[PDB]
Amino acid sequence: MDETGKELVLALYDYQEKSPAEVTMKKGDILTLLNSTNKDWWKVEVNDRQGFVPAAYVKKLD
Repeated sequence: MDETGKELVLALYDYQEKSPAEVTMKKGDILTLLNSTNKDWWKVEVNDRQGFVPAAYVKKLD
């Protein structure tokens, strides 16, 4: 209804993208979940950058 996926996830830990395919996120922020069907790298949209983050770093608000 806005992008390919929502679900909402909560950043537990602060994450600095180590690659341009990753995203920089600060814990406490609520991100949009674009992909959670991947076992390792989830896709989230934060600020204006929608890329990958570690599944173990974000929590399901869903």
